Amino acid sequence: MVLYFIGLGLYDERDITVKGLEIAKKCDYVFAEFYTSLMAGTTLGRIQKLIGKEIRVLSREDVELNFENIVLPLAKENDVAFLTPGDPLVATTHAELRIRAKRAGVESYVIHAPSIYSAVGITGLHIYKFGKSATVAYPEGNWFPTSYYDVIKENAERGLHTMLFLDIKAEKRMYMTANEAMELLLKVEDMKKGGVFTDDTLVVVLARAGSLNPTIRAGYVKDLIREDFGDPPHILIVPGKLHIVEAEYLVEIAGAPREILRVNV
Amino acid sequence: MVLYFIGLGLYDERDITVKGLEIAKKCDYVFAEFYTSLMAGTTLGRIQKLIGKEIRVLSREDVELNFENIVLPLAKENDVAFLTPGDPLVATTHAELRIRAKRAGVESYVIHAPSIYSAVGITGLHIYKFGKSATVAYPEGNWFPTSYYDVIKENAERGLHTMLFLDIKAEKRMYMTANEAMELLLKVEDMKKGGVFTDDTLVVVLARAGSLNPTIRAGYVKDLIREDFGDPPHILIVPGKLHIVEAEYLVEIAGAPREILRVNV
Ligand SMILES: Nc1ncnc2c1ncn2[C@@H]1O[C@H](CSCC[C@H](N)C(=O)O)[C@@H](O)[C@H]1O
Ligand code: NA
Repeated sequence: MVLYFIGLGLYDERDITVKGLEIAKKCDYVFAEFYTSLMAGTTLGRIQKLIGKEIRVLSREDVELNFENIVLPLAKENDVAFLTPGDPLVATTHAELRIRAKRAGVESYVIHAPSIYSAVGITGLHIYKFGKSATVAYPEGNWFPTSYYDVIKENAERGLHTMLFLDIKAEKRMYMTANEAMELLLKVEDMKKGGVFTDDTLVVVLARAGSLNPTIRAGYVKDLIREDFGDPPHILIVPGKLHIVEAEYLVEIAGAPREILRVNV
Repeated sequence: MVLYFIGLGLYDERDITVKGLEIAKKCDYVFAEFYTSLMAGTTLGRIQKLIGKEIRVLSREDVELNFENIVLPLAKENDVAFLTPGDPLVATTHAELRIRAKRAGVESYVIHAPSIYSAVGITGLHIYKFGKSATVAYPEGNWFPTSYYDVIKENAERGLHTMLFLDIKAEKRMYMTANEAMELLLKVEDMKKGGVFTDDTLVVVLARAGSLNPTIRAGYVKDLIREDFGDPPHILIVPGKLHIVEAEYLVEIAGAPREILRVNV
């Protein structure tokens, strides 16, 4: 009679919370999805060993189209868990799943875990200064989407930071690197010419948040566009004007050039 | 000879991640602060029991003025942990403490935990749609903070949601309720008269996120301003333009007036 939405956290199998783990262990059935994102520092087998439960993986279709036929029926007479990377209900379409549960007469509870939305705080950028967020998608065929560029423009104009999710092909295990994101934005800039993203724009790259050894790099596009930030996934952030304390952190912790202490403050 | 910034999470001692617990258990010294937020479902005793260590609680003054004299010295010959509610770097100035650690020649690591910043996902409002955030601070003497009003205005003009962290006076054991925040906002509206926050404004209240039964309520200020949302902590949210599915969730899960289902595109 109960469905638990449990977050797996940021990077590896130890990023789930104590509460999430213990609840998952008490559930009769455990489902999970890895299409919104993947857990780069672990594997399905490792997650299964930790929880001590067989984990049934669901595709995007399984969830978006058949959540009520796959998961909810079992939640009617059993305790069921639905695992997702990060914090549950962060992914745009997930909240609606709770409405589906309600409609099926199924109780649902949310067990939180770390999300990249809050983990980006490790970049030293103040959380309150983040504006609307967006996702950088690849142009394809006769389609060249550029809304993420406008998001950066509107946030920066108001002195706000912009966190950018990069394209991911979960099934194909293909990720867009920060380097690729930068090249794309420069391309959009050449077309838009709004002076939003150029070789002189200061950016921050965050890779493997959650790991004990994440990669946090800050610098101008001209110098970072060909740098190696390691394995994906990568998060690209275009900061708005910096508070001196944010700049100092980027210099001391993210290897930013001293230059930002005068140029971007 | 290392320092760990470990978040304890949203509500109780089990909101810590497995990673954080296992690391906290093996630290020689454990410090913590409980002035940046409130963990309404646990006690220092329960936290110490879980980690199996005596915890030295520090005041805002101990940290802000003496972190380098109290904590860092021990981090040179021992493994030390600094625990905080929620995520250690979210809506705190703790990130700067990493600079102090570095300058003191002490390596530091950050272990994230669920944060209220991402926990807002449980309100059904798309997290990417949140704009600049703000804090509603208690007026003091002749000083009456009002900047948070302009933040709501700026975001609303852009159709973005506004998350409002609420004030806290740990030493006085005072935690601002959503009701108090609404009263303060109405007073600011009277002064500025920008039509930003009135009795007809739709707001969402999230209380005690992290608990199994948090209070999630949506409605007009006139109807919620005197409603009991249970014990603190609380956060107040002023949504911007709603997507149909956001309104549906607010009605089905947050008990919002069915009339908001009819969005004015
Ligand atoms: N469980 C919870 N439920 C509702 N609001 C919460 C909350 N935890 C924190 N807050 C809100 O955030 C304020 C503290 S700001 C510090 C936030 C913390 N670092 C984190 O990561 O969550 C509180 O005064 C309150 O308004
Ligand atoms: Na945000």
